Amino acid sequence: ELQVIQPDKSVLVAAGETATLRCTATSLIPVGPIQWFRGAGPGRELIYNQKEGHFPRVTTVSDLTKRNNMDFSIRIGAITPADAGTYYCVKFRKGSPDDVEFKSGAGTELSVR
Amino acid sequence: DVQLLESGGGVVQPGGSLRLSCAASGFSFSNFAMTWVRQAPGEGLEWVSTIGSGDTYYADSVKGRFTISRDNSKNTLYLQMNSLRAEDTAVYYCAKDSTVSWSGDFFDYWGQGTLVTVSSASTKGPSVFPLAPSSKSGTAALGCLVKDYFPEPVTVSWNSGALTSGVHTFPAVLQSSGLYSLSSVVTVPSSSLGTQTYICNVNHKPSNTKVDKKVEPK
Amino acid sequence: EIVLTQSPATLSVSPGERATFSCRASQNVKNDLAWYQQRPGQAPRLLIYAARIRETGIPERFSGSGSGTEFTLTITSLQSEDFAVYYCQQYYDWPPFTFGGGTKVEIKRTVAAPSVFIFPPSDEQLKSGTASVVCLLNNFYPREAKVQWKVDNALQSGNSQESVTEQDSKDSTYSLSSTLTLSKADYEKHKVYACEVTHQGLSSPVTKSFNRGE
Repeated sequence: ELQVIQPDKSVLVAAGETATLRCTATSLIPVGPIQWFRGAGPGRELIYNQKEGHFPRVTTVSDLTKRNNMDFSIRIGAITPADAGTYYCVKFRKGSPDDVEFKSGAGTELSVR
Repeated sequence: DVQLLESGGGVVQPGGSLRLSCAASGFSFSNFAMTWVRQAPGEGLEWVSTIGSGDTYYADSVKGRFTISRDNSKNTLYLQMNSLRAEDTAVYYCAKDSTVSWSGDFFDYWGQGTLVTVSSASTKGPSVFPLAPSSKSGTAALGCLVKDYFPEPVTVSWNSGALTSGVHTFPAVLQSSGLYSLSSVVTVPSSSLGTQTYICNVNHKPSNTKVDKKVEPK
Repeated sequence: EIVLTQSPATLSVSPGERATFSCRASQNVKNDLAWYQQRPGQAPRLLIYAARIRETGIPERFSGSGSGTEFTLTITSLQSEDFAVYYCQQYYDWPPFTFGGGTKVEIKRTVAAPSVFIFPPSDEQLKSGTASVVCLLNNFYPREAKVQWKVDNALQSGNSQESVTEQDSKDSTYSLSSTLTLSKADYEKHKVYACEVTHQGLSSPVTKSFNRGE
């Protein structure tokens, strides 16, 4: 079946540098988008979404024309002390009444020092 | 290389059932979503259903009637169709899904397709009627009228395959009776009417019918 | 739910020139667009995905461009193989996948006036109890033509079907057949059966008539 894996538990980065938060899924099926969030609670912040919204400081590590891509690592540019926290890589299942959450990675601690 | 081979398509009544199978080869069938897309005669492509790994999706016109199933032990994709409607007549293609970056699921490899015919019509051999020639403008046009046959695969040849030039075999048209009609014509020099004899060879495999009509003026 | 509209539905281009057609979508802002090529007796094959990415093994002539709602597929030098129907497919928003109406790339040639022929129903078909009147349009370009059946100067509506030949590979012309079906009693009550044909290659419409006396 499929698992969403975040290998790095902690990572950090000086101000103005690029932090890499890596994520890899085992399989593409069930079909669904991969989203990155900061925090686990109800008021969590969407960090990256491929289809909609603009996330300027986020770049996809797997890069374009990566066919059948299963590497869902992200890169957050120009890091500030404000962007410190725990980031979760979550897999979603395609669903109407709005999509549904399926599996979430352990999480990667980001700091700033 | 990737190969998709369909099977299980034929002619059945409205409301009957039929099961399609698409055996995948040349790629890891277990790690990809598979799709069915149908194409009615003389019209464009229409998506039917999509399966991933227990997650299934269906078109609006199809939601309650069809169920997609896959077996990774056989590397086969199935689509069992129940309560078949007459409009569901189309060429059914099995296809493999592929994703770019983080956006997902276009169709890279398509199967050759299996033909399904939903009709109340009876299996019947065609009646072949001649179209007597008459010149218009030193060239004459002759032909054979193939009328009331089912299913749709009909073969026409002239002089047992000897004649090729000026031959026009039109696509089959479905009539109000539920049967197909077709005409095949040949343009020939007017002086060639007395010199040659013209025979049209109609073959209908489902009815096991072979007839040769000679076309000559009265 | 996202419907795709393709304009130049039919596109007539000369061999060796350039052909460009567009696909338009509603409610998709991104690049989740795919282009496909389908030949008459063959399954579709993917040319371009994600708007501008050309599939491996596809010639450099095929190129896709555009984002948001407007997209375009371009072929630098039209070849014999390229003449087929082309579909656009979006995968941006799908519980339901959606396809474009399709654009058929067609060979352009000089105008050719149709040759009209008249065929009365055969004697044996009359014995069967049905009368078929067939009128033939052969070797004409372009495809657009107007066929009108008149029986004793009375136009027939709803009792005729028409079939058209795919473009001939040798002369790039079309051929059309319109079959008029009447009952034997209906055929015998009337005298003259006419096939009126209107085409741009003709100065005025050509009428092919026969009297039921032979």
